[PDB]
Amino acid sequence: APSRNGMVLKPHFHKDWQRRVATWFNQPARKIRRRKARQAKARRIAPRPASGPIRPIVRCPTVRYHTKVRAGRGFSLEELRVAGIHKKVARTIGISVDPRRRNKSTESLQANVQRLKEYRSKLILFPRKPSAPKKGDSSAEELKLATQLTGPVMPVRNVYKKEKARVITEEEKNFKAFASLRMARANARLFGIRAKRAKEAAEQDVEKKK
Amino acid sequence: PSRLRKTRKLRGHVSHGHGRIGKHRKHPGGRGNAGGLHHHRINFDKYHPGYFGKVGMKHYHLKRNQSFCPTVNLDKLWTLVSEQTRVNAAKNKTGAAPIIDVVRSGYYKVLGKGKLPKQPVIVKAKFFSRRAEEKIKSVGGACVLVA
RNA sequence: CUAAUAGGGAACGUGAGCUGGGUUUAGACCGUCGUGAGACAGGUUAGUUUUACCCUACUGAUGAUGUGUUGUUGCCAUGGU
RNA sequence: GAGCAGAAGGGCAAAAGCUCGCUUGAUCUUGAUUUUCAGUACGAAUACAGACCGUGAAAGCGGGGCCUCACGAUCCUUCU
RNA sequence: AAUGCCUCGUCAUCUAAUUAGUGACGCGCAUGAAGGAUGAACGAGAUUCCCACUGUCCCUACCUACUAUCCAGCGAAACCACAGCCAAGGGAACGGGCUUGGCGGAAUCAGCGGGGAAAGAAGACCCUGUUGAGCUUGACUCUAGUCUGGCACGGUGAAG
RNA sequence: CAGGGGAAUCCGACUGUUUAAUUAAAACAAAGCAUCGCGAAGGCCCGCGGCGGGUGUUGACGCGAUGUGAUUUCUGCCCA
RNA sequence: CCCCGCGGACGCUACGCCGCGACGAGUAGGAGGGCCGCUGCGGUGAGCCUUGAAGCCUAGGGCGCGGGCCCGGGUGGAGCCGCCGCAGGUGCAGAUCUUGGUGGUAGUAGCAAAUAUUCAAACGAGAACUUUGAAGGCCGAAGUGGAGAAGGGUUCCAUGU
RNA sequence: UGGGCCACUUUUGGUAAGCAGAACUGGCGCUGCGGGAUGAACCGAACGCCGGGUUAAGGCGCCCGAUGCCGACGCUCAUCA
RNA sequence: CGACCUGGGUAUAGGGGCGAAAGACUAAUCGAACCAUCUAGUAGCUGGUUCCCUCCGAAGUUUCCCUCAGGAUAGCUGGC
RNA sequence: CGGCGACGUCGGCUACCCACCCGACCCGUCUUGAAACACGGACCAAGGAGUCUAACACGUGCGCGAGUCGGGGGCUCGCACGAAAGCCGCCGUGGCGCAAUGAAGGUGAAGGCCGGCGCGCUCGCCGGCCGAGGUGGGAUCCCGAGGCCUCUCCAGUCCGCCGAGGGCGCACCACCGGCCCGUCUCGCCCGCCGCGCCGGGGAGGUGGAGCACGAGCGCACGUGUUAGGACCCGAAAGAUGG
RNA sequence: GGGGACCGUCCCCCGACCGGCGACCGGCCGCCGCCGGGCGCAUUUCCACCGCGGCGGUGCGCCGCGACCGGCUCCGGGACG
RNA sequence: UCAGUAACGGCGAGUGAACAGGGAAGAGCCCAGCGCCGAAUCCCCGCCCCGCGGCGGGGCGCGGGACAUGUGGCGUACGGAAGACCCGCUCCCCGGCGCCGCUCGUGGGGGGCCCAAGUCCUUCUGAUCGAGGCCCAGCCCGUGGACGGUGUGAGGCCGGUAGCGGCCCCCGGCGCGCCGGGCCCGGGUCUUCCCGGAGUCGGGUUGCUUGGGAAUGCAGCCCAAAGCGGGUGGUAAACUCCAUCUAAGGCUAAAUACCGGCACGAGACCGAUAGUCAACAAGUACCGUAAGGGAAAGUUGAAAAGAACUUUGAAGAGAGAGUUCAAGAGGGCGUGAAACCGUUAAGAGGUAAACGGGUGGGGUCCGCGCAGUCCGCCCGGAGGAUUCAACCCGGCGGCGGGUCCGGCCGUGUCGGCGGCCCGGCGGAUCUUUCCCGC
Ligand SMILES: [Mg+2]
Ligand SMILES: [Mg+2]
Ligand SMILES: [Mg+2]
Ligand SMILES: [Mg+2]
Ligand SMILES: [Mg+2]
Ligand SMILES: [Mg+2]
Ligand SMILES: [Mg+2]
Ligand SMILES: [Mg+2]
Ligand SMILES: [Mg+2]
Ligand SMILES: [Mg+2]
Ligand SMILES: [Mg+2]
Ligand SMILES: [Mg+2]
Ligand SMILES: [Mg+2]
Ligand SMILES: [Mg+2]
Ligand SMILES: [Mg+2]
Ligand SMILES: [Mg+2]
Ligand SMILES: [Mg+2]
Ligand SMILES: [Mg+2]
Ligand SMILES: [Mg+2]
Ligand SMILES: [Mg+2]
Ligand SMILES: [Mg+2]
Ligand SMILES: [Mg+2]
Ligand SMILES: [Mg+2]
Ligand SMILES: [Mg+2]
Ligand SMILES: [Mg+2]
Ligand SMILES: [Mg+2]
Ligand SMILES: [Mg+2]
Ligand SMILES: [Mg+2]
Ligand SMILES: [Mg+2]
Ligand SMILES: [Mg+2]
Ligand SMILES: [Mg+2]
Ligand SMILES: [Mg+2]
Ligand SMILES: [Mg+2]
Ligand SMILES: [Mg+2]
Ligand SMILES: [Mg+2]
Ligand SMILES: [Mg+2]
Ligand SMILES: [Mg+2]
Ligand SMILES: [Mg+2]
Ligand SMILES: [Mg+2]
Ligand SMILES: [Mg+2]
Ligand SMILES: [Mg+2]
Ligand SMILES: [Mg+2]
Ligand SMILES: [Mg+2]
Ligand SMILES: [Mg+2]
Ligand SMILES: [Mg+2]
Ligand SMILES: [Mg+2]
Ligand SMILES: [Mg+2]
Ligand SMILES: [Mg+2]
Ligand SMILES: [Mg+2]
Ligand SMILES: [Mg+2]
Ligand SMILES: [Mg+2]
Ligand SMILES: [Mg+2]
Ligand SMILES: [Mg+2]
Ligand SMILES: [Mg+2]
Ligand SMILES: [Mg+2]
Ligand SMILES: [Mg+2]
Ligand SMILES: [Mg+2]
Ligand SMILES: [Mg+2]
Ligand SMILES: [Mg+2]
Ligand SMILES: [Mg+2]
Ligand SMILES: [Mg+2]
Ligand SMILES: [Mg+2]
Ligand SMILES: [Mg+2]
Ligand SMILES: [Mg+2]
Ligand SMILES: [Mg+2]
Ligand SMILES: [Mg+2]
Ligand SMILES: [Mg+2]
Ligand SMILES: [Mg+2]
Ligand SMILES: [Mg+2]
Ligand SMILES: [Mg+2]
Ligand SMILES: [Mg+2]
Ligand SMILES: [Mg+2]
Ligand SMILES: [Mg+2]
Ligand SMILES: [Mg+2]
Ligand SMILES: [Mg+2]
Ligand SMILES: [Mg+2]
Ligand SMILES: [Mg+2]
Ligand SMILES: [Mg+2]
Ligand SMILES: [Mg+2]
Ligand SMILES: [Mg+2]
Ligand SMILES: [Mg+2]
Ligand SMILES: [Mg+2]
Ligand SMILES: [Mg+2]
Repeated sequence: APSRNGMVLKPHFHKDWQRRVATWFNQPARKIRRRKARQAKARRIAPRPASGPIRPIVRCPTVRYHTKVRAGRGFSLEELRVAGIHKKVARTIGISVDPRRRNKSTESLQANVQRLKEYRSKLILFPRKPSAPKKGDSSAEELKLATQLTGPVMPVRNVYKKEKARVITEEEKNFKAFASLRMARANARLFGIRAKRAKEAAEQDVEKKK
Repeated sequence: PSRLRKTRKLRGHVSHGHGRIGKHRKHPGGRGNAGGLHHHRINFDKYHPGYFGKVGMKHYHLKRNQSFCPTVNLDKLWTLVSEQTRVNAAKNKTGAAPIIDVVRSGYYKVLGKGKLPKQPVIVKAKFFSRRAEEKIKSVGGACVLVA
């Protein structure tokens, strides 16, 4: 029964919840287990980067996050094509590739091919047979400079262009931001009905002259 | 700590604080929000007006990201940039005004609560309010729009 | 018939006192009522009546306190009548 | 001592009754208040304010019936 | 009348006396025809009377067997706030306790059925519960099965 | 060892059966009477399901469903 | 300008100490305090203890309004407590409460369905009851007789206790 | 907590009721204590543990504290006071 | 001497069976067996509800409710 | 000031038994009312009932504070304790708060004083300032005439206390204005790479869980309500499978 | 993208002046106190005992008595207006 | 996390996701079809060799069969194929021979055996592991002071514990030279070609289901496709543009779950009516025809040293004796409460007991009770002894000192001599007008 002022509460405990309760007493054990597995995997892929393949630069989808950039699933086929890496060879040198991602603009495409080129310059390719190097790399640099990179490969950072203070021009001072927004909203709202009324006026004009 | 509770003090008192006449029974009055229109009507009308009935249009598949638009007021506008920016702008001999991009700081709309200091400033935002734009222009600033 | 066949109370005295004819379970019949299941301070028939060895009360039966022990013969307070 | 639709009570005389004439204030609106009351709702009612009107020479009076009763949430439907 | 309220109907008969019985009457509260009315035989069925018989009774007595009783051995249970003499008072309006009075003498045995509103069972009567269940029905809402139409399996020829 | 008898009234015809553990009855059954359905691609019924199954190794003098309750005697009127 | 005396009680865990005035009923219920009590953990007591822990008993000595506590004596034989915090499966007279034990009843009800026993002897610590003998009875062949089915499962048979 | 009940007075129904229902204040419930022999409510008075004093209501033959006053004035005889 | 009594073997299983019908019988259980589980079913109803002291201290009334043995609400209470 | 004091006496109101006077009905419980002829209770021992989770609300304590919070993940020989603790900061994603209002499209919280201009037309283009208005209360604080002093007076040296009045006014309260969103009524203007069935503005009422120089966030504790077996024990029943 | 410049905080120093030596410490002085060792060996100092010694505090092992003072209270005499 | 939200709901009670974002993990692919390639393909049976450790490789068969009603190679929506032209030779996966780095947080795993230091002195006790001590800065070891056993309570008595400690045996995947076999061309440009899953989608209706609301998903029945087509685009429909994917075939590790099992470790849990029903010959005894129901029940002592022997009795049972520290531990034996019972002792008793208040009597104990306290100063008497004060030396403290001298501390204060090479970290502050990508 309600008692004086309060909040109308709707607890979701009508459904035998006590049989399905997930305790978390194995959480520290799970953290230990995952950490040990990570260490073992890093040991297994001895000079290769621990975190894994290099991921592309990707812009977050919706209107809430599209000002932000994160790591994607893999480099697109167009990116690999214009960077000059075979799509079946990239996955062996540690480049992730997403065959289902397209590129809608050229700026993201160019940023990701610059990323691929920089990674390709940073790569140290060991020869397949250590005694005989065919086209991999120089032993002088691969003997010393080869170490296991920790963390993501070239981690994706959000870059902000610095805006230097400038003198405000009279055009900027005369621009009406609120009126521009209101008129833009009205124009987008009434674009279709205006076109229909213009078509009907064309029909009226021809029937009046005829 | 169970040693700090009324149950420790209620040992020896037969009814445990629930009365001898009305007792402590299972569910007198119903379970949950039972009878909110019948025998708890006074409570519901008194403390939760508007509880019963429908109002407005329903909208399936609401995506809150579409309507995401955080706002910042003009009185907090100058806190989005460093102290050095404002000080240098104040002591600048030229007409160079700093740019505050509120989208970079994480806001889309600039609202016009509060007053601004008397310094020209270029504000970049997705949306403006009429009074925010008026107050920005009154200090000699400008409002530019971004998408 | 008799002198007279007065009226009453005691958990409408009295069921571990009895009896069980009546009412008041379950079976059944009739009449009335109800569409029906069923109902009827309507009629009719058949239908398990358990325990006292405790306390008291009462009835009888031993005894007990006191006169040193014990016995015989007695008195009558009280109660009944 | 009649009448005012009705129960009763109150009220009422160049009235509030009777007969005429013109009408649609029985309309469109926002709030406040009273009554029951928890000072919640409904119903009913009072005083205003803004429109548009009626009547009267006008002052005014009128947003139903002289006053006290004559009535109805959520959800759904229907109309404007 | 196993069916009649009024009703112990009225008349006759049975008895000293009959709310009983039988016969009869019948505007029959509310008899009655697949059930009405009869009719032998039958019945651990209900009822009335007569003969005979008797302890059913007047009106109780005596006898027998087994108990009870006493003893040796053996040995429970129910029940139990504390307990256990009354009268009146007042009191949850019927006290073992309280008040006022009557009074009160160890430990016991055989009986007894007045009390302990004795024991047995969380009253089955009665009411309440937004507690049921068995059953019924044009209660509300359904449902198996059935009747019917349509589509499919589903084809070949003719006439109308 | 081994029937008391007689005159009647009510009910059920009889014999039979019945509520193991309160009712042995007038209750149920019964033969008799009457009605109803059905000719098998059927009647009545079972089955979650199969052209499954019982009556049925049956066929109207038979199955199935009802009422009343031997014999005798009657069984009236009403289809709103 | 203290000085023949060189001196002068206690106090003030300030969450402490002191003073003054008024007041004190209480079911249901609320609150505070608990140096009341139980069990376990972190600290601490250079804690206690086989020269005797816990527990239990006690006409022993006391303290507190009380919840309770301390100490003596006995028994016991291996562990236990104080303080500061922490944490509860933390306090019982009741629930026709649960389990266990024990009373009165009470040496009581009772060991009363189917006729019935008696004498002598033996064995034996011991005989109403066992065994033998004698007598008197019963079942009375639809048996208290002789054999089976089902069911039981070694009860069958000796010897011993 | 949302069963109330009682008393003075007012008061409705009822023949009345230790009945049913209202108003006002107090009380009992929740409350012990002195008195009414006894008693939820009446009268006095409300309560921490004590000593002294004094009262209330009520009493002062004996139970049983206190008239064991040379108390005052009358009335009254009851074979149900 | 019969619709007779009876052994064993078989068949029918729970909203089912079987019933010469009593709601009878269906393993001392029948107006719906027994066993386990859902299940610690729900209960406005009955019973119980465990240490001490100190301080404060009620209500049986209003309004609404398929409300009348219950709630919400206001009142009365305590604490801060 | 007196008496008495070791094998007999002295003190010990507690504690054991007994006696007497007064008082005293059996507890629990429901109840207007229990000693009840109302129910449970023969006795003793041990067990035995408001708990935990989640969610709210308010109060209190702590830290930080327009912010706050790592709780999920990751890094530190992987591990007696340690499943702890520590750290991350381009792990703060995110939550809650910092903005409301409307069904929605959407919109979205600064005014006051002093001047010259239109007509200072109930007012539009500016300037200068200040930076959330005012009224009545308002703890505290500030000023303060006049007094309170010594062995005494004519005359100033430095401050202490009382002080009528006066001032600035915290929080909070009442009231009046103002602003934001919705919605009515009235009305005249302005804007333009879209001259529009376009966009903006004003005044006066009114609806809002609003603004008007933030108070929140996290943690702990208490209380209350609620969903859960839900303080403990208790149905008649219903369902599934045997 | 680097590398610079600037700004803001910092970390050490070179230094002059300012408040103080502080609850951050040493050295010197001055005063004071204590301890150890000398000297001081007696009208000083200290130790233990005795007196039924005096003055102070607490208090008598037990049982008791008295006195005056003060607080409260109940009474009784005497006298004045 | 979104989110108790959008939504569903007698819009009542109640129910209720997803996307984006941050993380754990991360991995991709294969057919059918269309095509080309003399079926290139596969299974089985024989015989020979290498082998065995799960039965494979190689070779032969005028040896069978499967299969054109389609096996294999290329190839699969990310396009693919074939021809040209150009460029790049770049190097695959199996099973062993000997040996490493000895595999890995310092053995990879399994198993076996081992590795420090008091039983020192004196004592307590029934026994001790107790108590005191152990000169050299302290008994000895300690990378070991976890735990358990042992007659007590033990780092050093024993097992163990610590250790990138030791020894032995066995097992498994990691590189090199070789061995035996397979092992066959990749990319870029152009040209010419080739491109897809049907009683399926979709529609109607019915029933269930979902937050899915003019129908989210699933299924039944009926209708039943297309190929610039089809599906989706959270309000039914028509037109139109756009976006996005490519259904009706298939495989796939990791992160995730785990009240059964095998083997471990731990705990602010329970401590024999508790904790599992079960600490024990427990799913046992027992109950029911069956399904099923289902207990109670731990403890002598350090060691059995478990009472020899005598004596009464027929024996149970006793009295002596004996063991033990203890039988006042005697085989359901640690301790041994209460209720209840027996006996002994004291007291009492006709108003059932019991209780509150107040006394009294008796009794049991307590009081080191029994000539009753101490101690400060002073007076007197009788005695001792260093030494009392004051001075000298030394040490140590307290206080004060213009800082007398330092060392300083807070606060300013200039040159920054001093820090982006000769000090750091930040900044939403400006730049090559020296330097690495248009
Ligand atoms: Mg990862
Ligand atoms: Mg209380
Ligand atoms: Mg009530
Ligand atoms: Mg008489
Ligand atoms: Mg009677
Ligand atoms: Mg009787
Ligand atoms: Mg009887
Ligand atoms: Mg009878
Ligand atoms: Mg009957
Ligand atoms: Mg009979
Ligand atoms: Mg006499
Ligand atoms: Mg008007
Ligand atoms: Mg009759
Ligand atoms: Mg007769
Ligand atoms: Mg007759
Ligand atoms: Mg007929
Ligand atoms: Mg009496
Ligand atoms: Mg009852
Ligand atoms: Mg009952
Ligand atoms: Mg009700
Ligand atoms: Mg029902
Ligand atoms: Mg119907
Ligand atoms: Mg018959
Ligand atoms: Mg007949
Ligand atoms: Mg029979
Ligand atoms: Mg019977
Ligand atoms: Mg019978
Ligand atoms: Mg016939
Ligand atoms: Mg027939
Ligand atoms: Mg006819
Ligand atoms: Mg008082
Ligand atoms: Mg009190
Ligand atoms: Mg408990
Ligand atoms: Mg108990
Ligand atoms: Mg109790
Ligand atoms: Mg006997
Ligand atoms: Mg007998
Ligand atoms: Mg014979
Ligand atoms: Mg035989
Ligand atoms: Mg009354
Ligand atoms: Mg009450
Ligand atoms: Mg009161
Ligand atoms: Mg009172
Ligand atoms: Mg009294
Ligand atoms: Mg009286
Ligand atoms: Mg007094
Ligand atoms: Mg008297
Ligand atoms: Mg007297
Ligand atoms: Mg009289
Ligand atoms: Mg019946
Ligand atoms: Mg239950
Ligand atoms: Mg209603
Ligand atoms: Mg009740
Ligand atoms: Mg009760
Ligand atoms: Mg009553
Ligand atoms: Mg009582
Ligand atoms: Mg009574
Ligand atoms: Mg009774
Ligand atoms: Mg009761
Ligand atoms: Mg009991
Ligand atoms: Mg009882
Ligand atoms: Mg207990
Ligand atoms: Mg951590
Ligand atoms: Mg964010
Ligand atoms: Mg003000
Ligand atoms: Mg205002
Ligand atoms: Mg609340
Ligand atoms: Mg429960
Ligand atoms: Mg149901
Ligand atoms: Mg939220
Ligand atoms: Mg659901
Ligand atoms: Mg092929
Ligand atoms: Mg060793
Ligand atoms: Mg040990
Ligand atoms: Mg050890
Ligand atoms: Mg080791
Ligand atoms: Mg749409
Ligand atoms: Mg157990
Ligand atoms: Mg035990
Ligand atoms: Mg024996
Ligand atoms: Mg011993
Ligand atoms: Mg023992
Ligand atoms: Mg004794």
